[PDB]
Amino acid sequence: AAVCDICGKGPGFGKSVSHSHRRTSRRWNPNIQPVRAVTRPGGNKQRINACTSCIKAGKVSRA
Amino acid sequence: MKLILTAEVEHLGAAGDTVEVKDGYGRNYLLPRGLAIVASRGAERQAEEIRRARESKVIRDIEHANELKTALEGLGDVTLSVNAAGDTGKLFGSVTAADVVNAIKKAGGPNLDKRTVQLAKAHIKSVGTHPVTVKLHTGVEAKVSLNVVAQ
RNA sequence: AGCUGUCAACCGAGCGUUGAUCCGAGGAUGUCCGAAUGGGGAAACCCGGCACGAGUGAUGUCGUGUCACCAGGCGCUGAAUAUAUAGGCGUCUGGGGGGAACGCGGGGAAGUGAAACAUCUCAGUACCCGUAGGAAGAGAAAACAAAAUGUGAUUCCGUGAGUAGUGGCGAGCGAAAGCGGAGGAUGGCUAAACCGUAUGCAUGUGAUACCGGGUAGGGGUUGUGUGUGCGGGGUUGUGG
RNA sequence: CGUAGACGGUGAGAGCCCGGUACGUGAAAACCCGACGUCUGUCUUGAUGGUGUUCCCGAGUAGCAGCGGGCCCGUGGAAUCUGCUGUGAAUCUGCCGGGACCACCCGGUAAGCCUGAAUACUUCCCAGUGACCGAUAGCGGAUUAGUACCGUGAGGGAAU
RNA sequence: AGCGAAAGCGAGUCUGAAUAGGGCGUAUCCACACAAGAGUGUGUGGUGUAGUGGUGUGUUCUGGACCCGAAGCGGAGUGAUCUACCCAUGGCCAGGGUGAAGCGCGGGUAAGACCGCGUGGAGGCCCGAACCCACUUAGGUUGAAGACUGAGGGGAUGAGCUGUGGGUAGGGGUGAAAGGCCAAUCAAACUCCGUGAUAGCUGGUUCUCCCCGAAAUGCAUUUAGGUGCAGCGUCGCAUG
RNA sequence: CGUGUAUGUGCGUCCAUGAUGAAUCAGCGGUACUAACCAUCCAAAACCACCGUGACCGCACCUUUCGGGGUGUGGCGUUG
RNA sequence: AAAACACAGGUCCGUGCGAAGUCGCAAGACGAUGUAUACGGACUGACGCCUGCCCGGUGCUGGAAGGUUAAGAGGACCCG
RNA sequence: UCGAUACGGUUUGUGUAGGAUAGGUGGGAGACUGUGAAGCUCACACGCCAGUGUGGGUGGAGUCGUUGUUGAAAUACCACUCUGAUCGUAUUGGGCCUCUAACCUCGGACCGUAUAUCCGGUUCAGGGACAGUGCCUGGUGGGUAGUUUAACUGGGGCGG
RNA sequence: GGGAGCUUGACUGCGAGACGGACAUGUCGAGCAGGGACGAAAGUCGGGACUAGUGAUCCGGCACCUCUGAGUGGAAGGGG
Ligand SMILES: [Mg+2]
Ligand SMILES: [Mg+2]
Ligand SMILES: [Mg+2]
Ligand SMILES: [Mg+2]
Ligand SMILES: [Mg+2]
Ligand SMILES: [Mg+2]
Ligand SMILES: [Mg+2]
Ligand SMILES: [Mg+2]
Ligand SMILES: [Mg+2]
Ligand SMILES: [Mg+2]
Ligand SMILES: [Mg+2]
Ligand SMILES: [Mg+2]
Ligand SMILES: [Mg+2]
Ligand SMILES: [Mg+2]
Ligand SMILES: [Mg+2]
Ligand SMILES: [Mg+2]
Ligand SMILES: [Mg+2]
Ligand SMILES: [Mg+2]
Ligand SMILES: [Mg+2]
Ligand SMILES: [Mg+2]
Ligand SMILES: [Mg+2]
Ligand SMILES: [Mg+2]
Ligand SMILES: [Mg+2]
Ligand SMILES: [Mg+2]
Ligand SMILES: [Mg+2]
Ligand SMILES: [Mg+2]
Ligand SMILES: [Mg+2]
Ligand SMILES: [Mg+2]
Ligand SMILES: [Mg+2]
Ligand SMILES: [Mg+2]
Ligand SMILES: [Mg+2]
Ligand SMILES: [Mg+2]
Ligand SMILES: [Mg+2]
Ligand SMILES: [Mg+2]
Ligand SMILES: [Mg+2]
Ligand SMILES: [Mg+2]
Ligand SMILES: [Mg+2]
Ligand SMILES: [Mg+2]
Ligand SMILES: [Mg+2]
Ligand SMILES: [Mg+2]
Ligand SMILES: [Mg+2]
Ligand SMILES: [Mg+2]
Ligand SMILES: [Mg+2]
Ligand SMILES: [Mg+2]
Ligand SMILES: [Mg+2]
Ligand SMILES: [Mg+2]
Ligand SMILES: [Mg+2]
Ligand SMILES: [Mg+2]
Ligand SMILES: [Mg+2]
Ligand SMILES: [Mg+2]
Ligand SMILES: [Mg+2]
Ligand SMILES: [Mg+2]
Ligand SMILES: [Mg+2]
Ligand SMILES: [Mg+2]
Ligand SMILES: [Mg+2]
Ligand SMILES: [Mg+2]
Ligand SMILES: [Mg+2]
Ligand SMILES: [Mg+2]
Ligand SMILES: [Mg+2]
Ligand SMILES: [Mg+2]
Ligand SMILES: [Mg+2]
Ligand SMILES: [Mg+2]
Ligand SMILES: [Mg+2]
Ligand SMILES: [Mg+2]
Ligand SMILES: [Mg+2]
Ligand SMILES: [Mg+2]
Ligand SMILES: [Mg+2]
Ligand SMILES: [Mg+2]
Ligand SMILES: [Mg+2]
Ligand SMILES: [Mg+2]
Ligand SMILES: [Mg+2]
Ligand SMILES: [Mg+2]
Ligand SMILES: [Mg+2]
Ligand SMILES: [Mg+2]
Ligand SMILES: [Mg+2]
Ligand SMILES: [Mg+2]
Ligand SMILES: [Mg+2]
Ligand SMILES: [Mg+2]
Ligand SMILES: [Mg+2]
Ligand SMILES: [Mg+2]
Ligand SMILES: [Mg+2]
Ligand SMILES: [Mg+2]
Ligand SMILES: [Mg+2]
Ligand SMILES: [Mg+2]
Ligand SMILES: [Mg+2]
Ligand SMILES: [Mg+2]
Ligand SMILES: [Mg+2]
Ligand SMILES: [Mg+2]
Ligand SMILES: [Mg+2]
Ligand SMILES: [Mg+2]
Ligand SMILES: [Mg+2]
Ligand SMILES: [Mg+2]
Ligand SMILES: [Mg+2]
Ligand SMILES: [Mg+2]
Ligand SMILES: [Mg+2]
Ligand SMILES: [Mg+2]
Ligand SMILES: [Zn+2]
Repeated sequence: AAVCDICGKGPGFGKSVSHSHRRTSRRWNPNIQPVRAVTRPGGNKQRINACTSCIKAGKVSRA
Repeated sequence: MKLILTAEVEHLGAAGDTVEVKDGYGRNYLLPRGLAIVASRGAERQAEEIRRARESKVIRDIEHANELKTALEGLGDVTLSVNAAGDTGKLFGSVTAADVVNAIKKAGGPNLDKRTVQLAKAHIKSVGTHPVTVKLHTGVEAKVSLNVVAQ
């Protein structure tokens, strides 16, 4: 669960650095949540993964 | 976000009023249910909420009320206005559910919802008289003979 | 004017001024496997459907087509379930695999060096992944510069310069501005505001409505509001 | 003889023996180039500089913060660029940059898109060249060469 | 053109309160003066100052860097046809003993217990071939064989042996556990690549003659068989 | 295992023959998924009484009289 | 080839159920088409008689009146 | 339920020179009755209980001032007000019991679907703003990984 | 070496010339000037009869200064 189904926002890769400056590779993952949204006004619901940015911007209608 | 109410909500506000609220309503309770709306343009959203208050409060129905409305719409031929040339009598567009709910308000009179008119199974787009079914409850059903005139 | 590729000759036959062998161009045929795609499979071998012919006294048998999966257009239908959708049927058009290097975007070591080692180095290297093109990427200022009435998109090359810096200030790493050049296209087009239109969704005041106006008459771009598409109109920094 | 004395071959060092060389000539068809027309599109129911305000100028963006990446710059006083997360504006007496920051000045006009040339490379084809090798050399491979052979396999791999 | 951390000043400059000493700088030499013999200074004249760019040689820096050599580290792959364990579906186990429960009869018992007799055919039962192992010993020990052979030896209806097909993969698998086994290799398989890994360690480094000619000590050292600097060799220049 | 041909019995589509099980008209008796209804399990909001306070204090009050502390009832009040 | 491993028997601990445990980044799988008389882990090792003391140390489990402690909220006061 | 804010109305000040339980005030010759105050009845307010402001039940038609002492006068009135015992509104936190609508269920049914213990959907039944998951954050952490763990020395170690 | 008086030279700017030295360290020093102490003056005084009582560089703190200040003025930061 680290790709948005709407905008394709995937993880990023960086380093976690300790106090001894001991860097290791890790991921910044997107905040994608399991949304269950409607494409029609009527209200038939299909389950997708949407990052919270897309939920906030109202790109998915969870009617 | 900030919305405009179309209905009354207890401990929130009155219908037609512009109310600021958390995004829980504008995502999970109010916006799906239609008892509010996104407030876009002031006159626009005010008119939309007030107007929808008028239609919703009139498209309400009950079971005996539904039987009464079926008796009301057991009337005659319902005339409609959609473009179609007499060259082949072929209707280019798809005669929308609004075009039939308004059509029966013009012909007979009773008001109703586009939800209840079974448009997909009419086999539209031939010129002449055609039958369309309408359903309000589990059992009640009304048959409407709808036609068009030449253009 | 000789030819029947060659090792690689011997036999046996033939062709050639009526232009062969040979060379260049365009075509035809092109078994089976292979992305391999009718189904299956231990690659090159096993088993079919349908259509049109062939052949048999009939089955058997043969020939040629066609039949994968996905993605997108268009048409038909619309489960649970009413709106409907998911799906299903048909008809098209593409995709798939390969490739030495060069490109771009990602993931990313260790040996080693530091006379040990962990920051650091090695090195964003090796390798991996996704994708190209004949090149790519970049590209038309929300830039530099420094008080000069200065440059003017990008890319690349030389310097600046092993400098300023940076660094367990260790081993090490290391610019840019400016300046000289190759090239030229200091190249183009939209969005928005307004105007017109068409359509969709909530609506009629169902009536004095919109229309550039005066006159007269009819009396609905539904009056309206909004969203979308299309067309004008705009395309900027002394702001336009 | 020479606009040909490049280079090979021929029974040993050949300009005049052969193929050629200098120099000219040649394409039916296919393909790559230009050029002239059909064709395609646009511009002209129309131009120009003035005089004074309202609207517009790319929004879940900029900026801000947390944790990172990258810049000469290893977190440093650390700007510029950038990812994930949270918060989150204005439309020009705006907003961004000029190495924390502030004021003034100057430069520019982000969150829309296209774009040739100068630059990198060679699987393959053509033509050449070498104070390059000359059969333990040069390609692993002048000859059965990725062959024989070795390995279950990735793979290794001759000699003549 | 230098001095200064720098602003800066400039044959000067820095420090400093100092025409008061010192630092660095004013090519170099000559003379004549003026001051002290505390090592010479100061000043007036004179002379006037040498760099740079090709290229040969020596040494050096960055590169595999004079050549050869590890055990091992990393990336991506290949292997369960040997072996370890498991999964499906099959086959095999000469011959002979023993004699469990259960059942039946009798005795004995208030009734039991139990015993004797029979039928009965149990069992990780017994002896022992095929088959599977591998305890002892002798031979082999440039073998017949990269683990055998001879003579004996344990199991041999079972936690048995075995065929065919299949599954588990490398910091992983599997293990009735020995760090065993995972293709004659296992305290981390093999192949290719990083890669010409790195080795203060060992080895090797190819023609001649002429002149000169050491050291094996001091100091410091994550140092003690390594290195830096001194000492000690050679060549060039200066002095003599 | 298929296949074709010719003949034989020979059931049959049609006739016809049987078997046939019904329904409507209307007289009805319960069998009904449909209120209201009853029994069952649980507690909606709820008092009483016994017994304590989670802490404060008025306490039968005790310990070198009072050092510290504390067995035990009560009211404010409830871990109740 | 053993005295070592295994073993039938013993106890302790975990697990209320796509359990716990394990393989996976996840999905999913085994556990198990099992359900505490079951499953996993640890030690012991047929049978018979038994298994003393120590809870200070270190783990495990449980508890909370206090002391201490991150990010996050706060922004008094100070500086440009 | 408690806390922080802004706003409204009661309400407060032991003092001695005294007709003073002397809030800091700007305006102060004139404000308070029968919309029933005086003086009686109680509570609200405190009480260092020395004494005073509100109501109606009674009550009858007034009390007051630079009055004079009193630093500061009315304690007769409008507008500003710290100390306090207070309620309410607007706003925002901490907690609590909840609700369902996000989200969740390997609980049932039905459908795509001839075939299906996948998957998706629809719907009933349950949880429920918790859990899970992003981001930030403190713990535990040989489960794993990379590494370090001096030299001299009559061999090395142990000692020094 | 013992005793008393006064007092801070347990100074600031420097330093001819040297000892010792792989280097880095280290050690002595007359004399000049400022401003002082003691002494009538001569003069002595840059800690202690002498030789131990110490730790390079990096990095950072603090006080002072007339240095710098990334367009400019400040600041931050750097510098002495
Ligand atoms: Mg996905
Ligand atoms: Mg990175
Ligand atoms: Mg590293
Ligand atoms: Mg939000
Ligand atoms: Mg030909
Ligand atoms: Mg051809
Ligand atoms: Mg095929
Ligand atoms: Mg296939
Ligand atoms: Mg399709
Ligand atoms: Mg339908
Ligand atoms: Mg491709
Ligand atoms: Mg490393
Ligand atoms: Mg090293
Ligand atoms: Mg080394
Ligand atoms: Mg090019
Ligand atoms: Mg391009
Ligand atoms: Mg450069
Ligand atoms: Mg680097
Ligand atoms: Mg337009
Ligand atoms: Mg347009
Ligand atoms: Mg301008
Ligand atoms: Mg020649
Ligand atoms: Mg813009
Ligand atoms: Mg960085
Ligand atoms: Mg930075
Ligand atoms: Mg582009
Ligand atoms: Mg060779
Ligand atoms: Mg030879
Ligand atoms: Mg070879
Ligand atoms: Mg082979
Ligand atoms: Mg200098
Ligand atoms: Mg000094
Ligand atoms: Mg001087
Ligand atoms: Mg010269
Ligand atoms: Mg030279
Ligand atoms: Mg390896
Ligand atoms: Mg394999
Ligand atoms: Mg028996
Ligand atoms: Mg018996
Ligand atoms: Mg046995
Ligand atoms: Mg035995
Ligand atoms: Mg036996
Ligand atoms: Mg025997
Ligand atoms: Mg035997
Ligand atoms: Mg064995
Ligand atoms: Mg033995
Ligand atoms: Mg022998
Ligand atoms: Mg023999
Ligand atoms: Mg033997
Ligand atoms: Mg034997
Ligand atoms: Mg078997
Ligand atoms: Mg297999
Ligand atoms: Mg193992
Ligand atoms: Mg092998
Ligand atoms: Mg082996
Ligand atoms: Mg390994
Ligand atoms: Mg290893
Ligand atoms: Mg390397
Ligand atoms: Mg080497
Ligand atoms: Mg000699
Ligand atoms: Mg030396
Ligand atoms: Mg020398
Ligand atoms: Mg044994
Ligand atoms: Mg043995
Ligand atoms: Mg053992
Ligand atoms: Mg047990
Ligand atoms: Mg235990
Ligand atoms: Mg689990
Ligand atoms: Mg238990
Ligand atoms: Mg034991
Ligand atoms: Mg025991
Ligand atoms: Mg015990
Ligand atoms: Mg004990
Ligand atoms: Mg204990
Ligand atoms: Mg304990
Ligand atoms: Mg304890
Ligand atoms: Mg605990
Ligand atoms: Mg904060
Ligand atoms: Mg949550
Ligand atoms: Mg969380
Ligand atoms: Mg650990
Ligand atoms: Mg370890
Ligand atoms: Mg290492
Ligand atoms: Mg050592
Ligand atoms: Mg030693
Ligand atoms: Mg010794
Ligand atoms: Mg000895
Ligand atoms: Mg003395
Ligand atoms: Mg001192
Ligand atoms: Mg000196
Ligand atoms: Mg003096
Ligand atoms: Mg002196
Ligand atoms: Mg250092
Ligand atoms: Mg600046
Ligand atoms: Mg400045
Ligand atoms: Mg400063
Ligand atoms: Zn998204």
